Amino acid sequence: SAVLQSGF
Amino acid sequence: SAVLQSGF
Amino acid sequence: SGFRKMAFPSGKVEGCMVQVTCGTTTLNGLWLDDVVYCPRHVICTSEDMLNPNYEDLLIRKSNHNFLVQAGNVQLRVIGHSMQNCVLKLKVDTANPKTPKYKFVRIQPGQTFSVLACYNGSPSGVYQCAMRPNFTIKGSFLNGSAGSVGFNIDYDCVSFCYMHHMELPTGVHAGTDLEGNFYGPFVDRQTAQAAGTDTTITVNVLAWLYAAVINGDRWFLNRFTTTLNDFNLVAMKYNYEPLTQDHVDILGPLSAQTGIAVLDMCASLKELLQNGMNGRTILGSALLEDEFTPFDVVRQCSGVTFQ
Amino acid sequence: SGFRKMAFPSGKVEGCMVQVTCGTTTLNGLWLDDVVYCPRHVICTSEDMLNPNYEDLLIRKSNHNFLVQAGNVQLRVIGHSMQNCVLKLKVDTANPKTPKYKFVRIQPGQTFSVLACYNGSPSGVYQCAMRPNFTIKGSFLNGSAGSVGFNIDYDCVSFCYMHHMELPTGVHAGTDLEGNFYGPFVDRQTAQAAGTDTTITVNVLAWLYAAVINGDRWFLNRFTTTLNDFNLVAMKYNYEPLTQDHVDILGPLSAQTGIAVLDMCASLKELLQNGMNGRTILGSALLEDEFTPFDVVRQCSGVTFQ
Repeated sequence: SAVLQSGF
Repeated sequence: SAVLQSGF
Repeated sequence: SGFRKMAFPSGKVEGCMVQVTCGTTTLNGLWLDDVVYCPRHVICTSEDMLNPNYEDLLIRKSNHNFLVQAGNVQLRVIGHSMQNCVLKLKVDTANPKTPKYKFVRIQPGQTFSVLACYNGSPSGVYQCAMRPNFTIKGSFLNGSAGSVGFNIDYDCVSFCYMHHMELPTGVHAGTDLEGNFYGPFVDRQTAQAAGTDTTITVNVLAWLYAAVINGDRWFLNRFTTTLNDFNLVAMKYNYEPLTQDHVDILGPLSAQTGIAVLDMCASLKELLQNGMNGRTILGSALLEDEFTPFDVVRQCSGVTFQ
Repeated sequence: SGFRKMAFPSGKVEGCMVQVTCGTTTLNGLWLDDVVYCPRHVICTSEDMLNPNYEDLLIRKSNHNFLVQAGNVQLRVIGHSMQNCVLKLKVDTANPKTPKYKFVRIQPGQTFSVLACYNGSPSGVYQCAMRPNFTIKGSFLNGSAGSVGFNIDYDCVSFCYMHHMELPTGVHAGTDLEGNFYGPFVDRQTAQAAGTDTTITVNVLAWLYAAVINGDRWFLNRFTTTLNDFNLVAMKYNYEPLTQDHVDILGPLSAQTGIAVLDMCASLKELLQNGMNGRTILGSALLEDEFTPFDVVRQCSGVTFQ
């Protein structure tokens, strides 16, 4: 899938 | 030759 | 002499980057005047990201749920709203480092610089091109969403790209600064197909002209061709077809070097069929398509900015 | 994912660039505190450049012969001296945007970013490496002398290069910020030749580790090799021999990927003896040697700077 590249 | 790269 | 993949100086953009946190989700924001722009998926948890309903997610979000940090400076959010795929955070302090800027939507084939950031802090700058399938071949990790692409013209910074996500094939997709995606993509963690990537032919020709300007002439043959005959060969190697408007754009580079565009097309057609036979062009063993005709003129004539 | 030739953010350096004019000769200077650093050949006319007597040429100059501009603001020169091949101009205004900085002399194989400048204004930023023959493969035109190369280390900017001249092969030469040339070159327009440009083997290995990290693994084989046998092959292809120190340096990259350094050497040894079969690695058709092991870690782990 596409991956949303925010951080945690 | 080498060329000194100042400007005019 | 010389030719490098050159990026714009990033100083004017660095002073606009901030960190945006909502819960445990952090990414980068763009702070201009009293507004912070950031990808709207900052409001997601890791579980919301497969099938997010952003209107539902906004119901339990208030101003004080967004934490915005400009380095040591804290910014108080006094409003927020969703505009397409970005959030606009109204903050209590106008950015004193705000440059003269515009929001521009770029088209496939054009280039820009990317300032990759993590936790609102700059990591590096590099130059890329918007691919014909509306992706970019960037360098992004988790936490880089909200990094921006830009051009500089005279005194004005032109923002054209905001980073959101990575596609399974290792390429990247984002929005303009109005929040509208480049290409047929959506901001959710689903399988999404991009179109076939093709080689930007006019850019390859401009880079061949840059080669001649810097003294690389070994690939100039005696042949010429026509637009139709070239495009017949080009379409088989996944090259964008060349049009008459592309020929016109290359005019000044052709006049400067004294090599007619259709003669350069004949040299390109031979490089396609026969390869480079162990030689290199401008230090490259592949044909480079991430320099526009304007990029070449700019680097080879020393254009500077304010 | 992705891997790009990334430069450091240039903002801390853009604020230090000024224009230095002496008579009809102009170049760039570096403004740190109340001192401007620039190449000493600013005091040459066209006639002086074949065999300049810098001591005699400098004794005929006064402070008012140097015009120093920071944008539109003019800075008056209140003192001048020569330190090796660099002039130091004491000015009346200390630069308020002076960053924390260090002067460092680098070694061949190390990388740094260049902010190319003309007339005191930034043109572009790009990454390069000090070649084993003490040149760099840059992009410089007349007027660019005084442009600097730098690394960013947490909060401290490390200046390592100031541009002076171009050699007849299209490669470039300069000094550290104390005025000492890299390599056996002198600042006069005589015939000077660069030595052998060998390939930086430890950098190619780190780049191959970057490829694995990014999913490019087709070149990995089940073979291993010794340092002795690899070096016998590598000396034949003008690669630098590998030492135990290089093995230690690749330690963390080897540990992250699970590929032992000597297994990766066996893979590289095969790529030299057989070529790349038309395949590409990280979008390149040549083995890339301008990324250090630290460059790779910094890009693949998202290291940011203040």
